[PDB]
Amino acid sequence: MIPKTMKAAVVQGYGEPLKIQEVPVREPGRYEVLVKVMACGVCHTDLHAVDGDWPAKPKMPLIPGHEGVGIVVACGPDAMVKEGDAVGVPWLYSACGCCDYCITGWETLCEAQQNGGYSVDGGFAEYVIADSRYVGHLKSNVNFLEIAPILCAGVTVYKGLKETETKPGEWVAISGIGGLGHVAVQYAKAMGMHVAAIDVADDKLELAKKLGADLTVNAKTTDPGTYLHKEVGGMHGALITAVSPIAFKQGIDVLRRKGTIALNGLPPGSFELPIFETVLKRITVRGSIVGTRKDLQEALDFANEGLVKATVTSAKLEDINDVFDKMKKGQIDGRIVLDIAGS
Amino acid sequence: MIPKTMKAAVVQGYGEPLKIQEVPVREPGRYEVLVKVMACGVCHTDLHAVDGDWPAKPKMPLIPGHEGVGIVVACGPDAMVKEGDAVGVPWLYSACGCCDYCITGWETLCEAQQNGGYSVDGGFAEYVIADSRYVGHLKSNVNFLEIAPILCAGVTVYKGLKETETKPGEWVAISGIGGLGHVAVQYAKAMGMHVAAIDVADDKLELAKKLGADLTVNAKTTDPGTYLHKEVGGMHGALITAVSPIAFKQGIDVLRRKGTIALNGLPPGSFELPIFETVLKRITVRGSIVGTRKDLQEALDFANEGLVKATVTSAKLEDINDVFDKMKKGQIDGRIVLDIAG
Amino acid sequence: HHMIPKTMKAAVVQGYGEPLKIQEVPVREPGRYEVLVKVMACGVCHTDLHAVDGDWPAKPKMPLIPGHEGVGIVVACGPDAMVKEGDAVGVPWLYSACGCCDYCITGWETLCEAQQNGGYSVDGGFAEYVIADSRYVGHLKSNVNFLEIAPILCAGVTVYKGLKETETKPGEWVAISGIGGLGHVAVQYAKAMGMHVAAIDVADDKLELAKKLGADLTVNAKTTDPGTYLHKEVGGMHGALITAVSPIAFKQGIDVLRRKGTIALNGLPPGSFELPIFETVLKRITVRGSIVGTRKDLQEALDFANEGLVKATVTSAKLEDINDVFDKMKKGQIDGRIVLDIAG
Amino acid sequence: MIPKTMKAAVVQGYGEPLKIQEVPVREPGRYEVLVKVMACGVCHTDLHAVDGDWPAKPKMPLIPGHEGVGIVVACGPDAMVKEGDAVGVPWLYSACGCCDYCITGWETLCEAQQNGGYSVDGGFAEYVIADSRYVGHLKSNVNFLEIAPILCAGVTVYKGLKETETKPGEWVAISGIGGLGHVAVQYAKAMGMHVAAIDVADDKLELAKKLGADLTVNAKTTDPGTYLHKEVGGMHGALITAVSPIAFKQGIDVLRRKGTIALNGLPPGSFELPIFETVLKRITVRGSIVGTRKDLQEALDFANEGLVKATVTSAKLEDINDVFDKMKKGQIDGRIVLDIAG
Ligand SMILES: NC(=O)c1ccc[n+]([C@@H]2O[C@H](COP(=O)([O-])OP(=O)(O)OC[C@H]3O[C@@H](n4cnc5c(N)ncnc54)[C@H](O)[C@@H]3O)[C@@H](O)[C@H]2O)c1
Ligand SMILES: NC(=O)c1ccc[n+]([C@@H]2O[C@H](COP(=O)([O-])OP(=O)(O)OC[C@H]3O[C@@H](n4cnc5c(N)ncnc54)[C@H](O)[C@@H]3O)[C@@H](O)[C@H]2O)c1
Ligand SMILES: NC(=O)c1ccc[n+]([C@@H]2O[C@H](COP(=O)([O-])OP(=O)(O)OC[C@H]3O[C@@H](n4cnc5c(N)ncnc54)[C@H](O)[C@@H]3O)[C@@H](O)[C@H]2O)c1
Ligand SMILES: NC(=O)c1ccc[n+]([C@@H]2O[C@H](COP(=O)([O-])OP(=O)(O)OC[C@H]3O[C@@H](n4cnc5c(N)ncnc54)[C@H](O)[C@@H]3O)[C@@H](O)[C@H]2O)c1
Ligand SMILES: [Cl-]
Ligand SMILES: [Cl-]
Ligand SMILES: [Cl-]
Ligand SMILES: [Cl-]
Ligand SMILES: [Zn+2]
Ligand SMILES: [Zn+2]
Ligand SMILES: [Zn+2]
Ligand SMILES: [Zn+2]
Ligand SMILES: [Zn+2]
Ligand SMILES: [Zn+2]
Ligand SMILES: [Zn+2]
Ligand SMILES: [Zn+2]
Repeated sequence: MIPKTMKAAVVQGYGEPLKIQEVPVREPGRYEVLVKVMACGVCHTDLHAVDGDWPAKPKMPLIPGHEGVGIVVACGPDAMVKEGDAVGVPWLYSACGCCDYCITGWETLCEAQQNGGYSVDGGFAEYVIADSRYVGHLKSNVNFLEIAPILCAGVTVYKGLKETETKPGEWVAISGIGGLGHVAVQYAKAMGMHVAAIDVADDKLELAKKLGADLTVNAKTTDPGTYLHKEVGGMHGALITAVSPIAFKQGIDVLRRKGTIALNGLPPGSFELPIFETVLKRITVRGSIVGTRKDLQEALDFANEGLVKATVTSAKLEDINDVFDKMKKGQIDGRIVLDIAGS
Repeated sequence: MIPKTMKAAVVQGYGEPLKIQEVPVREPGRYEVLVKVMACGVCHTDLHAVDGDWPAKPKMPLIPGHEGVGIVVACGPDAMVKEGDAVGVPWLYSACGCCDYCITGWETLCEAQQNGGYSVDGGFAEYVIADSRYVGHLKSNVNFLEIAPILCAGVTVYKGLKETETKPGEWVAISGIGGLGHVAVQYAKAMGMHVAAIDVADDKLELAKKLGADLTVNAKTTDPGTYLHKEVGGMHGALITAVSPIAFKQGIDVLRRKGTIALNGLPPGSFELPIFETVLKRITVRGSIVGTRKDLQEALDFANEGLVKATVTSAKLEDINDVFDKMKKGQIDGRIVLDIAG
Repeated sequence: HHMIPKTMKAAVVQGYGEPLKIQEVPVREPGRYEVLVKVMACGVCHTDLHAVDGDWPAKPKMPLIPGHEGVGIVVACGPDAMVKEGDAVGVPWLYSACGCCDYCITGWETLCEAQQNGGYSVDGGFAEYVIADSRYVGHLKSNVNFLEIAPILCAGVTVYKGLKETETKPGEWVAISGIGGLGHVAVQYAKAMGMHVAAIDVADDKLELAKKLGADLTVNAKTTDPGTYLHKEVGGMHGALITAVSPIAFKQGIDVLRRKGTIALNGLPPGSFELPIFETVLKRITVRGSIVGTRKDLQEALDFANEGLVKATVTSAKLEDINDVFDKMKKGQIDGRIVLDIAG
Repeated sequence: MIPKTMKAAVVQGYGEPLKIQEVPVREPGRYEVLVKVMACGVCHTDLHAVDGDWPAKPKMPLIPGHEGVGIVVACGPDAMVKEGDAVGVPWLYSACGCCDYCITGWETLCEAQQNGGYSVDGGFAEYVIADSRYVGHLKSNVNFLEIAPILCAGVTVYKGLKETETKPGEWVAISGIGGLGHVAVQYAKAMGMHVAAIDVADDKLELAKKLGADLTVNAKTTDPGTYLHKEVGGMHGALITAVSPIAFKQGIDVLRRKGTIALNGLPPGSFELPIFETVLKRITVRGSIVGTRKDLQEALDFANEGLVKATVTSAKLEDINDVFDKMKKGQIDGRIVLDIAG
């Protein structure tokens, strides 16, 4: 039984507080399913979307959220998942399937893609319309609150770690132990890497140590590049999940020669890439954008096997503005997940 | 018959004019050979050295030159080339052979390497001591003046094009059609790529068209990214050989999604890497530093087969200051090569 | 619009090894995602002969209209078709794929276990009309030469992907073994990819074709041992592509490689060949099967042809002559490719 | 301090029993060191050598052994390790350092290589001459008996696993849980792989399970391809360490589409490669031969961190003939290591 209207956190304009509104519940069309949202992780991208930080703007008005997980309650024609299935609705909400990028295994680069909680309404709501062809597939007995961050934080850093090409037994630095970074530490350990964690607050490094990091460095107390070269001779790879350009520049510093640094974090603007050093050391800098459907299933398998556990605190849908305030202040221990079915 | 003394172009202090001096000729030690220099290409790296543009500084005083080619006239013990061999003395003058990087095929990254015309004296002289294990091997009937740029300009851009991973049938942009860039156009065509050439003067683009470029862009008159995306939907790869940071940023602009841009040019400082675009488009930015001994042989084979031919103008060793002046003001058509033999 | 007849002529095999017969076959209306293509030409692939003879362990449907180098014009569209009436298209081996499995999502739709194969599991281009999945057809330029372009739809895309699968770089040596339908365009793709090319076959006329199409070395394996000759001449191959229909060519393909060489396999004779273990291990030999190409491989392969870098050697035949065509194919008497001129 | 003569296990003719002989101890020449052997692992390659199974024959007479580990007791000129260093002397005893293969990271393919205990005398002796540039470097407090198999069994399967390109979270099959296979199980788990183990005797699969295998298959009782496809849909990769051609054929059977099977085992003869299946499934078959000096250091690091521990039983040098007879009958639990210092 599906209600006619639902509660959803809606933003009207950039930088405005979100407001809980009553929205009509839509019927799914072709390929679509209607998902009853059990939980939805809060990604920093939702904050970038609310604030309009990016040159590519979201739609307005907007229901954010692309870590939404729940149960399929209605299917349109040609749906690829059935009622009762547990699914997640991620950033890569849909792709065309017939372009250069989709056909070659790079559907994350499809120029016709739609983005959940950005170009179409997302999981900050009691129900969400999803394209059944691109949802994450969850086990029926999944813990919705704990699995939610895998739909973006998890798949993103997992794909990012593959993009660094760091091998088992090599060193990777994770810079920014937030929502993305704290699961990045765990994926990297499950991939056989030694892990150095970089942040700017000691409690973030305490989280990394709990989750398996072999080294921790507070960039405000210690220059990361000098410290990691001194300790172990520099990193084979690095993954930048931080929201500050200076972390990107320091990420270059921590690499040994032929290192590869993958970029997830999306602050506005640029960082200075030192040319001489990048050339003489054969540094590779590579942007990495969420993950394909195959990346997503692989990332979920790591969580299903207990190798990756997101650190989660539940919040109510109505408190989303307080969640964004804590996020702006760096006060979140891992991820906040909205418990939408719980209250 | 080897002289005790020789003429050499020597720099004494940064930014100072070079002077032709009489310097001693050394006898080669273990693994070393003494090479009689027939020609030596003038690389912009030589200018960065004499000006001290880089944070890692050269020795001072310094004989520059790492595009030197000539004939072996004396061998130290355990030399790996013989008297009469035609050889080249490149930037990767020597490497340790036993580190992580040398063992895995990346001897260009050896942290114990020595660099010709930078950390050791180079080819701006009548004779040069070389490590016989790292010289380029030339055919006995080589044209020394024409082959000289392959020893750095050639091997560098050839390896750089490999580092872009651009495939046959894909588009590469070459930025800066100078010493490196004008042979990069030719390697790229020989590797099956379509080639877009970018520079800031029309005569550089005329050279590129002459050498096979399919598109040309004067970045001063036309935004490279806008034009190449409009014309062909953007580049699969780019190779930056230019000496200005903005060329690196415009190099990012011209790429399509999943493009890879390889960096050769070595201007001082940094360029602004746009984070959002690099992430959402899966852009790969990769530094590329000369080439291994295997890269160098491959680069020479392309030249020997007539697929790549450097555009060369000779100058006398005493004219090196005039050469650098033309280089600073961008008036060299391809490469200058010092005709040290005659 | 186009006046589509209720029946058409098609070359049909009723049982394995039997001669094909021109039959009056009903013309089908396209369903969802489907289009009806009026066939202008269809290349004859040796796979069509393996299909008619039932050579393979995975059997075709029977009865069967062969042909997966069919090219023509769309004359009818089903619902949700992805090409429109009047478009020039080709109907390849990879007739359709699921689009949502592990292989489809990761760039390997040629490995889709739910794929259908043109002229094998579904009726193909040996007919005046063919039903196609509009999502997987090759896209041709409106002014294409249908007879000349047809082999790119399988011979061309296959060897192009195969050459990529060898990982042979510009300036390196590749050997092409079997200068037939696939091999004679493989020579040209390899040259356009900057490779030096050695051609191997067992009849001098095939090596004459390879030389005329750009091969740098030729060897008749009956005249000269290929491995010894190519190691003597240039020190062995960095890569090899086996397009031959005889297992001994696969064994000799191993011989021609230098250390760290990669040999990609296209040819599909029944049975196996002997892989020498000691040699393969000590030399780090890589043997890699290669199966047609993705939609992206196909567009790339067609781009080489459109630019004049690859030109199939083609002789026209009538649909009614298909049995003589197969006879010539069995005796090794085809100079490159035979293409059925169906429109004329 | 160093004797003029030593005991060594020597084979005089193919298939003959080895005899313990008194042989002179040699002085190390240039680049060479003399190693006092603490232990030496027994590799099936040693048995292939003694029996002359391979078309490339060893030197005769021969001291086998290329898992020898010990202490440097004397250095020739230009030695790269010092007296007192703990080292191992592997299959890749020396390489040229200047060919196509050495320069590109593939020194295991060097056509000028010498092979320890095959083309030069090896570790089945109280002392062994080694090339100081190619020895494995061991920690001073190493357990010599337990580390010895890493010098060939360990580095070989570690490199072989890299050659399969199996990723963390994917399935690899290890075929043959012997000297190589039982450490292959451990490297694969440390590389994040799920592991299926295949052999022809239940005790070999018990060893695999104790060392971390997730699935085991007795190929004599159960078809591996049928079982592994039914259980998990086939393997992303396979590593063949077995000594019988049928294991190679069955290794093909267990792969899913786009699987890669790497070959370590070196039985004489060939195996039947099914052409249709290899093509339609895009199967990659890849030979893999020991590992480079970098591979070797990486493999030792896994052992030093406790992620890989060889299953070892000590034997005396005089027992080598019964060790080979146990090897022929498949009765070795992992590796036998000659305890030479004891
Ligand atoms: N590329 C992708 O596919 C993708 C996907 C999801 C999120 N993101 C982006 O990743 C970024 C992080 O997202 P999140 O949800 O993890 O955010 P978050 O707010 O949970 O955590 C950010 C972390 O960065 C740390 N940090 C700040 N300055 C730092 C510095 N100088 N050095 C090191 N660490 C520093 C903070 O202490 C904090 O731990 C955002 O920009 C988001 O938009 C990208
Ligand atoms: N990485 C390596 O291995 C390596 C090897 C050799 C040289 N280099 C470096 O490469 C650079 C080029 O060397 P060269 O000898 O070819 O120099 P060069 O002086 O011959 O040519 C430089 C070229 O850049 C062009 N250029 C300048 N501003 C430009 C802009 N905004 N956009 C595009 N093109 C622009 C100039 O017109 C000129 O054609 C130097 O920094 C040199 O040190 C690096
Ligand atoms: N893997 C794929 O994707 C794919 C695609 C298309 C075709 N094929 C297969 O490729 C094979 C060839 O097809 P085709 O259409 O080119 O056939 P074809 O009959 O036109 O040519 C076969 C060629 O092999 C030569 N040959 C025969 N014995 C030889 C030997 N011992 N050594 C070297 N060459 C020898 C013949 O002389 C002839 O030139 C067939 O088995 C076909 O089914 C595979
Ligand atoms: N390629 C290399 O670099 C390299 C290095 C070292 C050794 N090797 C070779 O690897 C092989 C094995 O060496 P080892 O020391 O481990 O030998 P081993 O005798 O210790 O082990 C061989 C194992 O194979 C098993 N086996 C036999 N028949 C089998 C079958 N049908 N299926 C599966 N398993 C089967 C046996 O039960 C035994 O467990 C030898 O041929 C040796 O020469 C190669
Ligand atoms: Cl799940
Ligand atoms: Cl030359
Ligand atoms: Cl076309
Ligand atoms: Cl050790
Ligand atoms: Zn997100
Ligand atoms: Zn798309
Ligand atoms: Zn080195
Ligand atoms: Zn230079
Ligand atoms: Zn599929
Ligand atoms: Zn075909
Ligand atoms: Zn061994
Ligand atoms: Zn060598």
